[PDB]
Amino acid sequence: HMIVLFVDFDYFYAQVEEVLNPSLKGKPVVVCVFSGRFEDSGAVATANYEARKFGVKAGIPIVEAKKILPNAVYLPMRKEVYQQVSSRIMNLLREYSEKIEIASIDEAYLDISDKVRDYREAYNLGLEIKNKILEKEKITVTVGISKNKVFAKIAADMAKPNGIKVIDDEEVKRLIRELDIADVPGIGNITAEKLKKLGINKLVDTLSIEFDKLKGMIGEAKAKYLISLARDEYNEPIRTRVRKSIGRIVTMKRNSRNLEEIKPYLFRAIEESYYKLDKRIPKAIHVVAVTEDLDIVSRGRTFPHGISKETAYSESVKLLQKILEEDERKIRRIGVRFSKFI
DNA sequence: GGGGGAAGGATTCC
DNA sequence: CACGAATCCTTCCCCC
Ligand SMILES: Nc1nc2c(ncn2[C@H]2C[C@H](O)[C@@H](COP(=O)(O)OP(=O)(O)OP(=O)(O)O)O2)c(=O)[nH]1
Ligand SMILES: [Ca+2]
Ligand SMILES: [Ca+2]
Ligand SMILES: [Ca+2]
Ligand SMILES: [Ca+2]
Repeated sequence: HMIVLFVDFDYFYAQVEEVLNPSLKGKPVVVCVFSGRFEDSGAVATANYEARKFGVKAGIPIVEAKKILPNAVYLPMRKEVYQQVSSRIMNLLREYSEKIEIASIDEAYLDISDKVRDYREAYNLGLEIKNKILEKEKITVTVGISKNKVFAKIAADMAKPNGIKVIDDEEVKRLIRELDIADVPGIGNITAEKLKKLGINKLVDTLSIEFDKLKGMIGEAKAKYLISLARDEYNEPIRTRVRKSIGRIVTMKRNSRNLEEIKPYLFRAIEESYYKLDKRIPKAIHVVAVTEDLDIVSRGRTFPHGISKETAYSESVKLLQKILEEDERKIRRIGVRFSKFI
């Protein structure tokens, strides 16, 4: 069958910051996203393991991080930089297999089925790849290897950080019955709970439930997905993913429902969005708002043609107005998203 | 009954 | 509650 090798870069953003300023190694490093509402308002994008040991991780408020680690190194997120480093590493991987799926800024899958035979050679190829990336970009990564993408990923999670692991056909059979359903990619907290209310704590448990009831609880796609995995039949092909949308969203100094007060933020979002679009022309635009109670509302429109900067501006305000008149809540974050590229 | 789209929301965290 | 992008779901709507 198919042999998949998954690469996931270790504590990536923070590690890139270490590569660019080596003295940082050994010290707790936290990459922050400062919202500008107040001094250290915002959240953590990621932290290195020195910092994670004490509970400082992605998603917690920067303020909470500083209470725990007042003397750690706090850096503003520099996405562009991390993206360029990522691209280079992806190019190196692209040399080990043409069948590659760049799943995100820091992970990719390679179909090495006709590149090696048996897991042994696969394992050796993983070490070659780890060594090559460490040598070329001084970045440590974790390799996951199995028969399909979901398990290759799971193997990497199990080997984090700077590890490599193979989950052979026998171990998969074991995991299908031993693994906590919540540790399965695609199963967030909302799905974990529904599956719990169904008596489904492991993958195998999805086989002892009437499909119709499963489908009714979590949806058909997710249901067929889990059953497929449980039947040891999951086998999605590794394929090139293409960017389908580009957008920007900013946090406003203060929460507001005032149009003239919100426009500047919206227009700044549009400007960045367009620059990032580069030479892409979208036919669809969506105005996205995050309300005072962290809920997310959006309004959009598809055009029978490409959207120009002027159009985007004009339309953005109409969609923003539609949002204000339709949701009595104050707006905290405002932005845009362009999709359906020509 | 059913295709095809579009819109807005749900969920994931890749 | 203290920060970008993909996929899937429900609800409409138009119409063969
Ligand atoms: N802004 C923001 N960025 C995130 C968040 N989560 C992840 N990222 C970014 C920065 C992370 O370094 C990068 C890769 O995510 P990972 O889940 O693989 O974590 P990282 O690679 O940081 O740690 P790891 O060694 O894989 O456990 O994506 C988040 O919650 N907010
Ligand atoms: Ca990673
Ligand atoms: Ca990752
Ligand atoms: Ca989970
Ligand atoms: Ca994550």
